[PDB]
Amino acid sequence: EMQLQQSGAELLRPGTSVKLSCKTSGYIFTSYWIHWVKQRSGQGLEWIARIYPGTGSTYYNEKFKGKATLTADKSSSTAYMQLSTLKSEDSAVYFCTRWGFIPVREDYVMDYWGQGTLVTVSSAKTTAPSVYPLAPVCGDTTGSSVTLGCLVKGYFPEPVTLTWNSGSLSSGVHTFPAVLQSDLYTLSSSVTVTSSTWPSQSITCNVAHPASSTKVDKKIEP
Amino acid sequence: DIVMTQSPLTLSVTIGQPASISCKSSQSLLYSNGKTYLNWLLQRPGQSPKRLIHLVSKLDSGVPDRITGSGSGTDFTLKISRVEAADLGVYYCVQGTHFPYTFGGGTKLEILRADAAPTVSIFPPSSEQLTSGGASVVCFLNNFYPKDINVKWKIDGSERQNGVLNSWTDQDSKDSTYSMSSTLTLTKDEYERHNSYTCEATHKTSTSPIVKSFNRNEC
Ligand SMILES: C[C@@H](NC(=O)CCCP(=O)(O)Oc1ccc([N+](=O)[O-])cc1)C(=O)O
Ligand SMILES: [Zn+2]
Ligand SMILES: [Zn+2]
Ligand SMILES: [Zn+2]
Ligand SMILES: [Zn+2]
Ligand SMILES: [Zn+2]
Ligand SMILES: [Zn+2]
Ligand SMILES: [Zn+2]
Repeated sequence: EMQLQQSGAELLRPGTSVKLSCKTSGYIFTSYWIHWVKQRSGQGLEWIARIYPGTGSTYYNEKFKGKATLTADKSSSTAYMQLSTLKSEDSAVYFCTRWGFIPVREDYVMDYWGQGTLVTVSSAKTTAPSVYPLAPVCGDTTGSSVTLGCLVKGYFPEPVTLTWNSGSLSSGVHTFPAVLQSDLYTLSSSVTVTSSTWPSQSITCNVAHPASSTKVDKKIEP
Repeated sequence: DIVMTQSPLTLSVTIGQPASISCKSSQSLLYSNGKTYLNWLLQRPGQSPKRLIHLVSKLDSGVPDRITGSGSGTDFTLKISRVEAADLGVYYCVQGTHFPYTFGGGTKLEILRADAAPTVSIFPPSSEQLTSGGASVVCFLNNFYPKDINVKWKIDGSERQNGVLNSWTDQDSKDSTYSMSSTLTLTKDEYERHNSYTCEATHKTSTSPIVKSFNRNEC
């Protein structure tokens, strides 16, 4: 089972630099080219560079010479991409991929991709979120089924992890994308259950914000 | 650099119907060895991109043959013979014939399903929040279709445009509907000075606005 694991989200100050990692397993690391791709604001892909770990040979897209530096550690099967002097345009999600094109066969083998690493370039301060339970009053939807909610607001930077009842409750859950306003993000999630389940059995909202080491559980009480 | 143009930007297709996406290049993609390095990738919501086709028409392993690709020179086409729910996502054509490799802008494929009316739930501020001096009124508009919807907040009869924060989910791969959250934030002081809080929506499924509100008082 071929896998590529990338490092977690990064908050970087303008003008500094970061080294992203792409740890692979399940295949002979030295025999395949590893490519790095950039994704800005949803749909908008750009090819950065490629490296053949076996020899250290790299090819760069002109736009990225000086911006990106690719390296590979054969002993740990890890590919690295260092981004230098970060600015506005560098905020994006970066993917590494064992693309699969075999130059000598002029054909391809399956492409495997990492999960992506989000890089946020900002000088705004890290702020822990405030988690608020949303119990119905009019958002009861009458009888039959009732929907509860969880409001996570005033945090920086992304991401935040929100689960219901530690992951047990996954059906009928809607988690909305965070929206930035005044240097802070707001996020919300709704859960619809039947009138019989709640209030009878408890529903709890679990929130985690790694950047600030905040972990909070809020029970939805009537 | 080679400019790759994709059309349409978005396509709405019902399950079981065919779909085709176009990709045009500013240079011929015929490489000097006689091969044409044109690939098609699919990026599903919340997933990394995945290659569906290579060399214009060759399918990658594990890709359903309902997907086919064709074209040559500067014009290429990806066709899906019969659309399934799993086809939801953004399709991209990417060329590797000229350096540097360049991508098309993407085509979003969305599942056209029957009209669905939003289920609306409104929530007053929690005690927790009021204690801190803030007050957010939340309105969830769940499982509707089409995505086109307009929400307005009205406090005691007049529209409130400031302090509103909206967010939409992408299309759900289980029922093909969309969901939206709307949060109105005020100070605790101003919240306790008003009475009626109304979340009002406009949607194709109704000739009159879809309403959800509450009156704050005491007891
Ligand atoms: C002249 C030249 N081109 C080639 O050798 C052919 C490469 C074709 P490939 O599909 O691998 O290009 C891609 C397309 C896309 C991506 N990608 O999206 O990661 C990677 C590679 C060269 O590189 O010297
Ligand atoms: Zn092939
Ligand atoms: Zn060329
Ligand atoms: Zn040439
Ligand atoms: Zn008034
Ligand atoms: Zn008045
Ligand atoms: Zn008023
Ligand atoms: Zn009044």
